[PDB]
Amino acid sequence: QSTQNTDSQTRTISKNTSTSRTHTSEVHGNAEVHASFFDIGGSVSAGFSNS
Amino acid sequence: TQEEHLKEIMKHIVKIEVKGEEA
Repeated sequence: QSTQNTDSQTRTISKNTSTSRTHTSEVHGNAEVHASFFDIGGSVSAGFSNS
Repeated sequence: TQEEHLKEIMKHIVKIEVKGEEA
């Protein structure tokens, strides 16, 4: 029979770097109905966002 | 110019909306 004892100390020094590039499109919509005592309106909107 | 003044007060009666970005 045999017994083994072991100790281990590890020093790990690590580097990392990164880039990233995002390209974002977007198409918005809107409708609106306004009402008053005597004033009524309506509105339609649309939006085109690049990024 | 009374009609023009009334139109101006009607325009004031409201909001020029907001500028929102959803990017």
